[PDB]
Amino acid sequence: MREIVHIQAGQCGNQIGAKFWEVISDEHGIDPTGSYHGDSDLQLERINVYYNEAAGNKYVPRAILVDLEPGTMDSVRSGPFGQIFRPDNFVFGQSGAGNNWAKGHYTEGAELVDSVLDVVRKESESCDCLQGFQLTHSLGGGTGSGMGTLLISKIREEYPDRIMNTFSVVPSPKVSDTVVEPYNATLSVHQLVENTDETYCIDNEALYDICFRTLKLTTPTYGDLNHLVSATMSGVTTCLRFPGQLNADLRKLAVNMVPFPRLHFFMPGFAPLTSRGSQQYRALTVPELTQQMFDAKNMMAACDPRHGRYLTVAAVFRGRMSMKEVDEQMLNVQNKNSSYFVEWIPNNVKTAVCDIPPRGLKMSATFIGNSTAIQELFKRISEQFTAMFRRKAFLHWYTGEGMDEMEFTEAESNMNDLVSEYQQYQDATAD
Amino acid sequence: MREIVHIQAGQCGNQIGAKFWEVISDEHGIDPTGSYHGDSDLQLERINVYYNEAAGNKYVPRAILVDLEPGTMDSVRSGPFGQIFRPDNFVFGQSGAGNNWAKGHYTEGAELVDSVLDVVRKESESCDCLQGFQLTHSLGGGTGSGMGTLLISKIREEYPDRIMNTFSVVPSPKVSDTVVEPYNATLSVHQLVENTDETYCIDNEALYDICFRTLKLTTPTYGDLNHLVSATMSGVTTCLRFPGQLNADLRKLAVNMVPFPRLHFFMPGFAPLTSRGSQQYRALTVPELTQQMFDAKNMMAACDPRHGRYLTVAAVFRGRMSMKEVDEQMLNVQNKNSSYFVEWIPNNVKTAVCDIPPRGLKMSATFIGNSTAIQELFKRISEQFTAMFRRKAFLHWYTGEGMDEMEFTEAESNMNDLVSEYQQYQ
Amino acid sequence: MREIVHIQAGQCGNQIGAKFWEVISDEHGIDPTGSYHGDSDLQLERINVYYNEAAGNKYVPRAILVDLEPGTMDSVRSGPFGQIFRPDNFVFGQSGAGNNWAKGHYTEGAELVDSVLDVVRKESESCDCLQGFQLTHSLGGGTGSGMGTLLISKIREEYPDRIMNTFSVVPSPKVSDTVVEPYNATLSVHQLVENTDETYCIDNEALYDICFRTLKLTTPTYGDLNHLVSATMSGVTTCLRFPGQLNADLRKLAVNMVPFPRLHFFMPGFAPLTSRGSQQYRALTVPELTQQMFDAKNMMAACDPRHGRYLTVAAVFRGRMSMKEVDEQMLNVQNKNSSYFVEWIPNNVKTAVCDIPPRGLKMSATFIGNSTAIQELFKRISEQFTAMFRRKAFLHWYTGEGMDEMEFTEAESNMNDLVSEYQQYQDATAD
Amino acid sequence: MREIVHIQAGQCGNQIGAKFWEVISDEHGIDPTGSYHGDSDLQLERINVYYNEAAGNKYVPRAILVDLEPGTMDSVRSGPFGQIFRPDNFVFGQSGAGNNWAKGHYTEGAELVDSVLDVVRKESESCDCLQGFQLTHSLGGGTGSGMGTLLISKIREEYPDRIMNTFSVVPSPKVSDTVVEPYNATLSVHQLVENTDETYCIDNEALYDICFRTLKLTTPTYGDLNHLVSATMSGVTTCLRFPGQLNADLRKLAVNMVPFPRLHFFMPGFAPLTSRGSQQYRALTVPELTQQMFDAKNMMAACDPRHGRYLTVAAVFRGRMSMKEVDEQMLNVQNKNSSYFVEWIPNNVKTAVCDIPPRGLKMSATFIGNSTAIQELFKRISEQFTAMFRRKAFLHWYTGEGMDEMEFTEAESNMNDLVSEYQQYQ
Ligand SMILES: Nc1nc2c(ncn2[C@@H]2O[C@H](COP(=O)(O)OP(=O)(O)O)[C@@H](O)[C@H]2O)c(=O)[nH]1
Ligand SMILES: Nc1nc2c(ncn2[C@@H]2O[C@H](COP(=O)(O)OP(=O)(O)O)[C@@H](O)[C@H]2O)c(=O)[nH]1
Ligand SMILES: Nc1nc2c(ncn2[C@@H]2O[C@H](COP(=O)(O)OP(=O)(O)O)[C@@H](O)[C@H]2O)c(=O)[nH]1
Ligand SMILES: Nc1nc2c(ncn2[C@@H]2O[C@H](COP(=O)(O)OP(=O)(O)O)[C@@H](O)[C@H]2O)c(=O)[nH]1
Repeated sequence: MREIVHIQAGQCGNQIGAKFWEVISDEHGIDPTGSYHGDSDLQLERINVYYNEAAGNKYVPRAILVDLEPGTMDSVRSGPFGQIFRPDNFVFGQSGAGNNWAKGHYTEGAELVDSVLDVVRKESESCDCLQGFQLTHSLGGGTGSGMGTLLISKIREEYPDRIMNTFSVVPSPKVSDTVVEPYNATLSVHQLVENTDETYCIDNEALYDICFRTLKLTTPTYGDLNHLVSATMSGVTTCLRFPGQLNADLRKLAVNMVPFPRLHFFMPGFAPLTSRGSQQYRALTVPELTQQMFDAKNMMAACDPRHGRYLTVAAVFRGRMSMKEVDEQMLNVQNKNSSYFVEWIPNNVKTAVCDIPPRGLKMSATFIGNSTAIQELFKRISEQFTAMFRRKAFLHWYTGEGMDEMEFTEAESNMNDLVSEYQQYQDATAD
Repeated sequence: MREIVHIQAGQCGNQIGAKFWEVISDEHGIDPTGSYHGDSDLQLERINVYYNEAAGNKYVPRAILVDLEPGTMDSVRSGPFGQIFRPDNFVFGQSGAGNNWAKGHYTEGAELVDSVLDVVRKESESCDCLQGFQLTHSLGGGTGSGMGTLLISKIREEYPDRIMNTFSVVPSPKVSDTVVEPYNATLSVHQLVENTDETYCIDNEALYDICFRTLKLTTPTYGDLNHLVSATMSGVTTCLRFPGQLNADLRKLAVNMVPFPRLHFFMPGFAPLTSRGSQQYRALTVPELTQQMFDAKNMMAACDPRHGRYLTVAAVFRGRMSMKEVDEQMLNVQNKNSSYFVEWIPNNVKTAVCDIPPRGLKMSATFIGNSTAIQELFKRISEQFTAMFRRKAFLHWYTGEGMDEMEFTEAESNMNDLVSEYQQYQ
Repeated sequence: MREIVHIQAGQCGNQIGAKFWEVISDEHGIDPTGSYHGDSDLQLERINVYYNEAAGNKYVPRAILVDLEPGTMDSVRSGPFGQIFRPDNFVFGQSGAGNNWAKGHYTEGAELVDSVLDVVRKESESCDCLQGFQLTHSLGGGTGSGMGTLLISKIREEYPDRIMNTFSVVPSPKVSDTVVEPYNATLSVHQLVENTDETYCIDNEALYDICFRTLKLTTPTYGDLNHLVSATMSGVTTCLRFPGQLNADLRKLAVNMVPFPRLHFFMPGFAPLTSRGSQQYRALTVPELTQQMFDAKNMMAACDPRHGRYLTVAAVFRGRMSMKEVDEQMLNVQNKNSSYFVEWIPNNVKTAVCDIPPRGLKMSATFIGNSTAIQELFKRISEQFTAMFRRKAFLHWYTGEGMDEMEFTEAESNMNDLVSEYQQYQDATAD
Repeated sequence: MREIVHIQAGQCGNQIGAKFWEVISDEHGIDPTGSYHGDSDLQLERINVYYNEAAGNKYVPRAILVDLEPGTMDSVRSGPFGQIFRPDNFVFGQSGAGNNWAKGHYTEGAELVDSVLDVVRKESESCDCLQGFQLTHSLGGGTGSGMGTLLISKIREEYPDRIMNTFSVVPSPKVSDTVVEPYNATLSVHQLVENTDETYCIDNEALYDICFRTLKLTTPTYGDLNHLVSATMSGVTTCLRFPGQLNADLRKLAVNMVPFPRLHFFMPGFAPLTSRGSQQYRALTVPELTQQMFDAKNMMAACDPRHGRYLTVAAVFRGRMSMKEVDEQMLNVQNKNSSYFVEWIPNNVKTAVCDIPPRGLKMSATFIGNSTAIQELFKRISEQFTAMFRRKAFLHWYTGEGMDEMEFTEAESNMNDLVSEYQQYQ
């Protein structure tokens, strides 16, 4: 019924989406060949949310892979679960963006966007009732940032009422993996704040902090980070696929989480997360899930939520639970820690409970927080962008692709307006 | 997907290119006869980046050999891996350069550049998507400097949007191997600063220092210096050939590394480098690679980076690693040694991680630093150029080949303007 | 219901706490793997006093281990019962205090106290009804003294009405194991007298005297001393865990034992204690327990109670007993030896009787005496501190950590005030 | 957790350090090749205190060798356990010290200290938590005295809060091995009393007395004196490596032992020491260890402690023991011999008990005494220094290297002030 078109863009985003499809196919009992070998009847009851049936009991993921270089495409094709994707959906150029937003947004992505949109339209025509779109990409890259923003603009133009969800990997506060990361991030945010319904802020540095501090991993690979991001992704759209005591689709989350049209950048989280050894010392109760969810050191975005206030909070639980216990924990958190929630919104937390827990767990819960502490991320990116743009650092690389400097000025102005709005709404007396 | 055309010009350029192709053929399992005898599918998955497939299960390096004298080409053709190149790509004249930039750029190189460009265009037509070119040459000689700068100008005119990379051997601060090195070096920089995308500064003085202090080599010949240079060359383009956790090809490296169009002169480095005796006493960890990379005594350019400040830094790692450990080491380096980085650029270091280590190593990492300390090289070259030009020393050898004093004055002015810019951003 | 948070600090204190948890797990039938393999139903009826259940019938001790050096932590992890502790509760630095109170209290312990308090808050949130806290440490050391006093101050600030009990190892009268023991002891007492509800004075020298004189041990190890201290610890909180004819929790003992807010330093004791051979010559009757309890040579604090008067006395018995016999013995002791009890307090002895004796015994009894003879300990420590401070002996080691000399003066003044108070209340005519 | 960097400077320092590393490698089961062949998990549980793990199941001692002459280093490298050190840590010059403090401190040591400090910082960066440094050197020579004092000053400036321990061989009261021992000794104490945390006074005279009277050795070479010194060195830091009933690391030892910042010169001792013949006639009990420890004829410093009074006393025991027996013996010693302890410090002796005895022994104990009787050493050194300086004997050899008479006067004044303090507290 309610179907989601997943779009992969860039190395940082498509590389996640591969792990995401691994996890999703594991949840629904679909082996790396597309054949169904599950046990529970509920696995195929809502299988069409992500999977088209391919006339012979093979299920094909409704996914579209976009990049400007075929290397990541070959890597995805050769790896595990690379044989379930439809070969027609691997749309890729030959040049590559080179971490240049202007390039990937105006020349190479502009040449490839027509084929990408043809594939998107073909996937949307095959649907029963299109719920929305799902994009995975990074903000500080090339293909990812520019190509994803271009695709979001195009699709928002074509489908104005569908849901546009993006899981964006944001720049890290300490270590940057791209020398021009501020420009790409600022331009990508300027494009995102105008077209997306909700966007999730994944920060790699926070993911390494979680892997070392909580999971006690000494050698964490990108498999683990992509697995955490994919667990978040699966927890988001769980209510669309399995029944539960309280259902909450993407639109319900968007309504309950976005108070004003521009404040839609969320801090995702996940629980439970334990090391391999500490499993035998932790009982799994709803209070434990609640304690780990509302934890600053558990956020996947490198922004301390204790430095701001929560506008809205989504808490999607999974597994057999008591509604009284979940409601009790939410209310106790709101009452005991009232100094961290926005005053002019009563009942800040949205609650959803599903019946089917993730693979191997008795129960879990996905945290989605809309906190004003994301102004830290935005202000840091704005200050770095100003420091680099004042000297025109590497500005010629973007002006040589036909991009205007006034466009950079407008993007900086929009970023600062978003920062000022986030600051305006926190610490605003409800009187 | 992406393909590279390699052009090697000069005696030094041909030697470094022969060693480079030996190393590259070893990485992809291509024996000296062109046959493939590897053991991993990744070796053939992206082999077309450097190799054209001549039907018959044989691969031919997409390399073009340029020289004004046939001796170096004969030595290259007769040696090991000399039978792997295409015989049509040995484009050489008969006159010789004579370590004269004027000669090699206006008379002999001008007579040979038409055939060289014919070969270049033929090689370019056989690609699916041309990524860019690489020029291996030295700035001290006649064929290298003049011929390579002429070829760079011609190709930049023909291909204005492709990546132009050059691996230039720069004059040494202690002992020159050519009496007229300042003239050739200045006249070559006058073209390189205008036509190239990124230039890697390699100095034989720093290579001898590495081979002696670090590798503990009693008798290092050029077979080892060229091997170090080839290790750098292979580490630069490892993201175009093998998969990894975080990719960064030539275009993205040039984007992250060059803040302003004229400041594109880099200091390459490599780690790990250990002697055979000290090999059993050193644990190979990512912090060790990070410590050896950002080391002044490990730079392949004879310029102390501690006398300047880093604009941008590239750190391409190879082998199974953790993203978190690499990022933590980069952040520790940026924080603890913040006084050597320009304050107007946050997060100077841009990293990349490949999943395939070099042959025989568990892991390694190539350092590419764009430091303002490179202004010392240009200041020394400009001082020597002025000292020689104020007395017209060896000047008739260049004015008798078609040049004039106005061109030398313009080259000196461009060199000094580059110096002034590098000092301005420090 | 009533739960206790045990906190281990320092080598001298954590080293006890290991033996304490061995004994407690033996009493409740919990093997070194956390599994329950007891016999009596009463062992699990009040198991939550010390143990959190870990979702699978494994019980985890509600203990927190604190030190400034990981050596003792590794020793505890590797030894027996080291696998029942939760790995998240091993909070340790890297430097070490070096028997410097100023260091461990102001720099290293100050750096570690935030993590320690986070663990403490997490343990307190999981409780049903927090009764109080329990600290085991030494006064003449580094991590022990300074770190424990800092933790006591922090927790007293956060939880002002909970019970703060500390089992402190005090300096010995003859042999000192630390050259700077007077300074650490004086500063630790200055901090303790202001925040703790009751503190027990364990002296090693008295423990060797008991081991040689009474137990007839020729080669007593710290296993035996820690075992005696742990037997005392278990006898203190027995009424909170097993039923009895007279129940007396920690708060009842604190009320009946501390007449004035500053006089809360107790002299613990234990009975019966016999050698291996003399067991066949001693009948175990309540009069025998009473005779051994009120014995100066049986005190675990190296202070002769015959040199002072008893303000209050606690006598917690264990095992099947006649109430008439216990009351008769208490009354006979008060009447025949009236010259050793404070005149202005009638009925100096508090009586508590539990039904379950310790492991292997038919019955026992724990002595807790609040005698004015502890002024001997305090006056000796004050005189040694004065003798060392007059010459500024090793004072630079503490002033180099940012500590003020006026703070030493204040600590000495408070110590002397405590001595003067103890002397004021004894030999004070009740007329 | 805690880690130590060992620095050995001079011929005497290098010999003692080689023997020390032999003993330490024997304790942790590390064979001369670096491979681990122990039989107890406790050997590897805290092996990182002295050993860096070079990946490959090999351990490398965290030791730095310093000398101004390559002969001693060649002898160390060629001998047994010479292959266990890292080859990069042999930092040596070519000139030689010549038993001249001025030379080794201002010219040759000054030329070498930059490389030595580079190695020191490299070793320090590889630790989790640096506990402190140990310097093994002699006060009579040129490399030892001058180079070690220079290194101590440099490191104290770089690391102001780490534990600086030195194991100094002091001049003998009967026969000097260098004609200018007073000058070097005074100029070295002038730095040691200012920059170190604790200094252990070892005298070869007392070591010969021990080897003859106690061990009944007819022909004791330095292979035995260095073994005694190494036994002391290993007993000092045994609480950092093996668990025990009562721990006391370097920081707590320095806290308990040094009452005033300048009185940090200790008299090390060791027990049990028995000949092979008398071994079958002596029962090994804790009272026997206590009796042999507090014995004037057992002190490794040639100063009779019965002529002074003890400020503080450290007694680190090793092996399975009873806390009560050790405490009773300490109390008996303090009570029966109360006239040798300062009355203004109660409970002078601070003890520590480790659960692992030395190799081959059931139990042992290391004595560390801070006695005011050490003023005899400084009085003798000051008398000899004054007698030589009043006539400018051998003075030109030090003034021709950059020193002046003002510096000698200041060193003499500092020595005499230390003497005056030690007498003041007696
Ligand atoms: N979490 C995660 N982040 C990644 C991964 N690969 C790359 N990144 C991040 O993405 C950024 C690089 O952008 P990238 O997407 O590779 O450039 P693009 O391909 O041109 O869009 C860096 O900051 C990396 O930290 C991955 O597999 N997982
Ligand atoms: N790294 C390296 N440098 C070389 C080699 N051969 C020559 N050079 C350097 O290049 C300079 C000589 O220029 P060269 O290229 O031989 O003159 P050309 O033939 O006219 O280009 C000298 O300064 C040499 O130090 C080589 O094989 N490797
Ligand atoms: N009863 C007992 N006392 C101990 C034990 N270990 C150390 N002590 C005493 O504690 C004092 C040393 O203080 P310590 O706690 O080790 O120093 P810290 O670790 O810095 O706090 C000495 O007086 C010892 O007698 C033990 O296991 N049992
Ligand atoms: N214990 C010990 N003392 C030594 C050894 N070698 C030399 N000494 C003493 O050290 C003094 C010589 O100083 P030395 O260190 O050799 O001079 P340096 O090389 O300039 O530091 C003499 O008084 C010797 O008695 C040794 O192996 N062990």
